[PDB]
Amino acid sequence: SLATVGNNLDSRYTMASGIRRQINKVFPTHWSFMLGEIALYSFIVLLLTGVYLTLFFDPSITKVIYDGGYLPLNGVEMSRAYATALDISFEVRGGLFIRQMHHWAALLFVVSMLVHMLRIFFTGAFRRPREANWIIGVVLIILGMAEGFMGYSLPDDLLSGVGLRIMSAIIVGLPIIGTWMHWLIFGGDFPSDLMLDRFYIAHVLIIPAILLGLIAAHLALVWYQKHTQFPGAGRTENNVIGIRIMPLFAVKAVAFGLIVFGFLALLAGVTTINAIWNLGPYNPSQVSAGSQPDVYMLWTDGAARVMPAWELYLGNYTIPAVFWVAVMLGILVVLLVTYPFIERKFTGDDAHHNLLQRPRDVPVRTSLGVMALVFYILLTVSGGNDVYAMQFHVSLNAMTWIGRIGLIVGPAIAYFITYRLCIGLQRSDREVLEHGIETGIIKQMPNGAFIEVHQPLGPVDDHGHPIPLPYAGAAVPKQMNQLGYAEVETRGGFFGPDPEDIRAKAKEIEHANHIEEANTLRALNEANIERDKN
Amino acid sequence: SLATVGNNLDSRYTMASGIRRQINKVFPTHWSFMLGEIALYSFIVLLLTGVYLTLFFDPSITKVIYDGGYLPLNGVEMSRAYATALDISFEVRGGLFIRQMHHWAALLFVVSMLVHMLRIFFTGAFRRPREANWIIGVVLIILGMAEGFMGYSLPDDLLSGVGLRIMSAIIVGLPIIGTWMHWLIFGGDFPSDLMLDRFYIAHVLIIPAILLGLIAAHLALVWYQKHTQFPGAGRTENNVIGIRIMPLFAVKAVAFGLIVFGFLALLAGVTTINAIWNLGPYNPSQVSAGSQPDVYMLWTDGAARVMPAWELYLGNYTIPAVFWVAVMLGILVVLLVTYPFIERKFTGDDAHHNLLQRPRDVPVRTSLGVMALVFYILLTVSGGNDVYAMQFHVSLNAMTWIGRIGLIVGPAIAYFITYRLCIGLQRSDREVLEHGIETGIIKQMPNGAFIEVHQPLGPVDDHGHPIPLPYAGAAVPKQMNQLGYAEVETRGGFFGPDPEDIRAKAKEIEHANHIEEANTLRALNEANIERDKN
Amino acid sequence: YTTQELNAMSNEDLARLGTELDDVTIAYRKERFPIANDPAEKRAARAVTFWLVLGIIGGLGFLATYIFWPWEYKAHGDEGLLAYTLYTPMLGITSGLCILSLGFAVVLYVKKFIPEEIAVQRRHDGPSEEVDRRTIVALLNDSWQ
Amino acid sequence: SGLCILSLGFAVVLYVKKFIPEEIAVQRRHDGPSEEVDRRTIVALLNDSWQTSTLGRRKLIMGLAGGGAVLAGLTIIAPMGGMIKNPWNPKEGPMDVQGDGTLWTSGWTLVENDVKVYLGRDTAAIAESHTDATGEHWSTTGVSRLVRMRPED
Ligand SMILES: CC(C)=CCC/C(C)=C/CC/C(C)=C/CC/C(C)=C\CC/C(C)=C/CC/C(C)=C/CC/C(C)=C/CC/C(C)=C/CC/C(C)=C/CC1=C(C)C(=O)c2ccccc2C1=O
Ligand SMILES: CCCCCCCCCCCCCCCC(=O)O[C@H](COC(=O)CCCCCCC[C@@H](C)CCCCCCCCC)COP(=O)(O)O[C@H]1[C@H](O)[C@H](O)[C@@H](O)[C@@H](O)[C@@H]1O
Ligand SMILES: CCCCCCCCCCCCCCCC(=O)O[C@H](COC(=O)CCCCCCC[C@@H](C)CCCCCCCCC)COP(=O)(O)O[C@H]1[C@H](O)[C@H](O)[C@@H](O)[C@@H](O)[C@@H]1O
Ligand code: HEM
Ligand code: HEM
Ligand code: HEM
Ligand code: HEM
Repeated sequence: SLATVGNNLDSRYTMASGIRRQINKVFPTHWSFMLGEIALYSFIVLLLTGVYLTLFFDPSITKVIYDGGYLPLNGVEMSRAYATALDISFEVRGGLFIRQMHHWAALLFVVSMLVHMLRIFFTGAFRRPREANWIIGVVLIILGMAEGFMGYSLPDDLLSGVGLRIMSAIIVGLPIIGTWMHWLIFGGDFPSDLMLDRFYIAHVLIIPAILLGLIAAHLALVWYQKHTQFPGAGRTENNVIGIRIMPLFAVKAVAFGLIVFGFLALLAGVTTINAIWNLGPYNPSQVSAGSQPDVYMLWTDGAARVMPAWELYLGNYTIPAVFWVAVMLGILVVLLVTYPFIERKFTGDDAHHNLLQRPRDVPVRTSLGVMALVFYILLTVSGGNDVYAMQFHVSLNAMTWIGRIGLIVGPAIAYFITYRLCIGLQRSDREVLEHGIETGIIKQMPNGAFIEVHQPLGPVDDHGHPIPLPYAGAAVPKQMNQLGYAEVETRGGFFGPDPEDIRAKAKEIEHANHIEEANTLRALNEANIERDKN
Repeated sequence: SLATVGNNLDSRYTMASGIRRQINKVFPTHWSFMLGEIALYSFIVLLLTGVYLTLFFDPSITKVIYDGGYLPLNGVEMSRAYATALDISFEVRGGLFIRQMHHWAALLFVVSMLVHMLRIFFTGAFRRPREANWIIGVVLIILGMAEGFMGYSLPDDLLSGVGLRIMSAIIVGLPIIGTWMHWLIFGGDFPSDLMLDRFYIAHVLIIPAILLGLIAAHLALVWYQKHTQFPGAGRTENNVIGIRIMPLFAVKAVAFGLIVFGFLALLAGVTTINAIWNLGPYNPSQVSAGSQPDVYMLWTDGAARVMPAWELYLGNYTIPAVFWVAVMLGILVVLLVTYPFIERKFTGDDAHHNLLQRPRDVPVRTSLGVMALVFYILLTVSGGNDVYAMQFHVSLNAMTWIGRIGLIVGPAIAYFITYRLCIGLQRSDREVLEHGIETGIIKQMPNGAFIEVHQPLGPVDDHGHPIPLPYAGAAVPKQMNQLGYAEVETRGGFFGPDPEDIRAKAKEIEHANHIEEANTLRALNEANIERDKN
Repeated sequence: YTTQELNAMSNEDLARLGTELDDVTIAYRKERFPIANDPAEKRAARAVTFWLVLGIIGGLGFLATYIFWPWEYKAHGDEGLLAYTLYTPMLGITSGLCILSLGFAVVLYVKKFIPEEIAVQRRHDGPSEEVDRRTIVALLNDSWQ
Repeated sequence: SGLCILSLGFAVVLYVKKFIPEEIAVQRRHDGPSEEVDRRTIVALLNDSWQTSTLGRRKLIMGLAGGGAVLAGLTIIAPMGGMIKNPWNPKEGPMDVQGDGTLWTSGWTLVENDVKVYLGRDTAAIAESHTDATGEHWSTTGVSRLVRMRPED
């Protein structure tokens, strides 16, 4: 009775033709093409765990005497926000589990986007026509960071409160619109009554709406311009080689989705995050050692530490030393957002790119990427060099100076090494194409010469040295096991073999199948040669 | 500068044919095909005025002593929710304006959907294939009502608090699991902590998201069926006759869009709504005489008033009298949702209808609609029968009995009258086709017979007596001015007579224009005929 | 369509081809007035100008009243009680005059300047195609089997 | 929960790479600039819509329309000025122990108003629980958070 369900659905929405095309879209299979899905699944967990978390949370600053579940804090005056966050974790069955799931999901979300951005950057997937996706994604990461920031500052504990104090005092110190801006955001002096209400609404509605909208636009725009792929065998700029949506892509997407969901569900139980009961209510007069924000916010806090005391005292005015920090952070973002355009400016490449490129074939961009990664990592480490100093027994002043000097010398060394290594990887590729795979079977000729057997991947002439093949943009095998010359020729379990008849029959079919598979790729290339001729 | 922005936007989204298709969609022009826009524009105003309204509002039940803009109520102990709602009207510049805009928009929204649903119902736009739209829309109106309900319950004043008391005590008095369900929603006895928090988090997120999702799906699904239209000249069941999206439809949509926006901006200033400063903080002991919820919620309260004391005592258990109210309201909703299915069961016609039908041609459905409207109106009046009783000097007991009895005899009389009037309108429509327009020229024939001049719309046989034109499902003219026999033939301004030279040509041009229009319309008709005979 | 024969099409003929690729036919497109400098053009222009100027006045009024008008609360028997109770109504009057007038101006432009139009579009609905139905149940069946 | 969801995930993935057949699919890309036929058809339609509207000739109408639209926009966003607050306007009422609300005052400013301000040591005292005939309640009556301090302390 399923054909009658199809009949009703078709007779109304003329949907047979438009969904045949949806279920036939082919997507390239590569492990690095699943990194964006991690961000998507983490985002889904955040929305679901977040909604559950708002049924027990009161975002108020009004002071109350605590008389809840956590007896070691009974009788202390705290806000309604901290008291209800303490009630989620001590009075709701499985409330701590969900709270921890939420925070872990936030962390994974931001790191998933970072790693996905790195994949996009290195492989060159931001090139025409995919710059809109780059800009959308960059906005996504900044908003993700902002979202996480206003999320961990909701409980109104001592640790998060210092983050708000830092943020407010950063804004207030702005050259012209600095004290007027602070009064517009917080609704007055810090802290203020409306502050945790403006933060709550920006966190549960304002940002997630924008985020969901941008994500939806992101996915639709990706789905419209099929996907990029690595320049493999039979693959051109006018085709996609992979797997169709069903039955293979859809099931794989669900499996990996469950994997991420299950992993977050494990972390939510087995590890502690943001133990707010240890920290007390926010008090402007008391503080703790280190007191760092979340990992994604450490780069901003690290920027403030390594900036020297460079205040400008004009006539009856003051530019705080923090202002230059904002300038630097303003540059890093602008450099990141408008990357495809500066790429194109300095390279003079304005073509339609559908084929990816391996990082080793673009050494300047790869090296710039690793240079920028070292910059970001140094900012992150120096934002949290108090915990590094204490645990690893190094001078805190030495850490500050390492941050200051390392931001000049670290990127330079990173570029040099990365560039040289990229060219090295290029050279190793050419050796195989020119001479063949190094077998590793050293044998002695009658005269006494030790020679290593080389396996050519192309046709040879008639004097040993085989005609070297040109680079084709793809990975070339370098081991003899990569050609299946170490493949196990026993079928069976762990304790017992299979019958002979079922064994030899099975090797024959697998042999015929792999031969025909290679033949498809060969035939593809041939048609593509004639296609590109025209 | 403009040629080049399009060039590098098409070169990367291949959107020339996709955009051309959207801007060439034809939409039927009818005043009743716009009532759906009113709901959309009011919804946009709600979510926009709502976001502004959340920057100043603290949804906390924590009691405070008020000191603020409202010089009365200084020193009065109120909730945090009430104090901030009282602050956004007396301490925020133009905050009362926005608050009133919000409430007015809510009212218009619900009335923008109800009237829209009436248009859909009467004209038969819910028929095949448009039943998903009917179901989606019905869910939209119920959720809109629920959203409005939880919106005006946020300020936590005395009037709204009684609504929550009524709602909680309705839930608590449900058979079997009404006690556990009440404790699961409010998180304990009424009132509770995390009661204004669950409502605030479901009014500014859960409902909006659901509504936005349903609306977006609704509009997309409408754009897929490319509307419906009334029977008329040249228009068949496989075409749309109207105007293209640009330049005519898009501009008209914006023009009407801002008209609604501007109208809501007028009422927001000139007319008071929900004067919460006169109502006082919620107190379980204090009540007022006029405790009606809101216009869209009046029908539920009216149902509760006219239900007799019919309690069922079952030994150790009791069924409240209000249970039957719930049952009744449940039936009304179920009847409304599954209407297309019940209408096509008793008609036995599901034949993919794309042409609308005038209400006069479907007397049973029209009469059922007016029967249901009278039912709803009587429930609504009974919901505020205490303000009717005093202001119009009627016994309140008499009002209760009018509601009780009127729900049986009111619908019956409504059906009878409406049916007869529908057939009457049908009859008047046939007289014109059979005999012609009744002109007001009472001539006296030489014999002395007073005869009225009749204008045939069709060919005549021998001596007047027009060949009767068959009914065509369209509006037949009834007066001679509807054929432009009263058209003013003097071009010029109010004072300007206008030169005859330029006045002759313009009348000639308009004459040739409507001749060509009529010619093209009748050619379209002829095309349909010779197309329908193959 | 060879490019050679695309340059042989008018600005209008190209559009008429364009509208017909979407199953749309433009019947009865008529210019509002094909008269050389008739007073009726000036009359139509002077009506939409009225509602534009009035909207501008309304906008400036709203801005002026929003900034410079006593808006703080005044109690029963205070001096400025009248000027206060009129703040919200004045906001309503001015804002509702700005946006409303602009709306009237825009609708009056559509009705008086943009040409008459009848467009007729073919409609594509029902049980799809005979081929598409067969090849979707075959693809779905294939992926399950 | 980890075991349940993770195991189901593993089961599903282990099915696709053991039971679902091996597929290489090749799809043709349709992207880049559109066909010229349609290209000159979409620009001609947009040009027709602009020309026939006869708005280009009316300098005054479009000039005033721009102004009107700008004023409407500014009218819509104007109530956002309710958020604007003067940082240099002291909060209502006399100066309290938290200062005047501005950046100038610090609650120590009370010394300039002939108020005798001590140096208050924080004793970190909490509320006291009291159980009676009427349940248990937290009172802070006898308890002093801040206490005076001596120069020998
Ligand atoms: C085929 C397919 C499914 C393709 C995928 C397309 C897709 C999902 C794209 C992503 C969506 C996009 C473009 C997002 C934009 C991202 C972005 C820049 C910002 C984020 C957006 C955001 C912050 C949202 C949160 C709050 C917010 C401002 C919401 C928007 C509020 C509004 C204006 C809602 C109503 C608009 C809406 C949902 C329309 C549905 C689309 C359709 C089919 C409309 C048809 C339509 C109808 C029916 C009218 O009556 C009408 C009357 C007068 C003028 C126009 C229209 C009109 O366009
Ligand atoms: C609307 C939610 C949908 C739930 C999804 C379905 C998941 C199924 C599994 C449910 C887990 C069972 C949890 C039951 C919990 C329990 O044991 O309840 C105690 C005493 O229960 C009893 O003996 C009887 C319990 C009967 C209720 C079980 C309901 C499940 C079934 C029957 C309903 C079908 C669901 C339909 C699906 C619809 C899907 C909709 C999305 C109350 O003692 P109390 O002293 O108040 O202590 C308090 C803590 O218990 C409490 O958690 C709280 O956190 C503490 O604060 C504390 O007050
Ligand atoms: C997108 C284009 C943006 C264009 C901007 C044009 C938008 C027009 C509407 C702007 C909102 C209304 C403007 C002025 C509104 C006004 O009159 O506010 C007074 C005025 O400020 C001053 O005097 C000093 C002058 C400050 C300039 C104000 C004009 C705002 C412009 C410059 C800023 C926007 C431009 C930035 C682009 C935005 C994009 C986002 C990045 C504050 O004195 P105050 O005494 O603190 O009054 C308090 C009560 O307001 C309050 O309720 C409280 O209750 C009272 O206690 C009292 O303190
Ligand atoms: C919110 C986090 C993000 C999500 C959920 C997300 C989601 C996705 C998904 C599902 C895809 C297609 C599958 C894939 O290639 O992996 C994709 C592709 C892409 N994303 Fe993201 N993305 C995110 C962040 C970003 C960021 C931060 C950038 C860039 C700075 C970016 C740029 C791109 C680009 C260029 C592609 C195209 C890859 C290709 O088509 O070759 N995305 N994204
Ligand atoms: C981009 C997605 C999101 C991120 C990155 C995010 C991040 C965070 C973080 C880092 C916290 C601190 C958690 C803690 O206190 O242990 C938090 C708390 C919270 N989030 Fe989210 N969140 C997101 C989405 C949402 C959404 C959509 C909602 C609500 C609809 C929400 C509601 C909350 C609430 C109520 C809290 C406070 C409860 C608590 O502190 O325990 N979040 N969020
Ligand atoms: C949230 C409120 C609603 C909005 C914003 C909305 C919006 C729209 C719009 C813009 C249209 C396009 C055609 C028109 O204007 O008439 C439409 C059509 C339609 N709506 Fe609604 N609608 C709403 C509520 C409803 C409700 C409550 C129902 C049904 C109970 C409904 C059923 C329909 C149907 C059947 C059509 C098709 C009319 C046709 O195609 O001829 N809608 N709606
Ligand atoms: C979906 C349509 C909506 C309807 C029908 C609706 C209805 C209402 C109503 C009737 C009130 C009472 C206002 C008053 O006291 O005068 C209200 C209050 C409120 N609404 Fe909504 N609302 C809607 C959407 C939203 C949205 C999307 C938000 C937030 C994003 C929002 C936020 C608020 C806030 C903060 C209040 C504050 C209570 C007050 O100040 O009176 N509303 N709503």
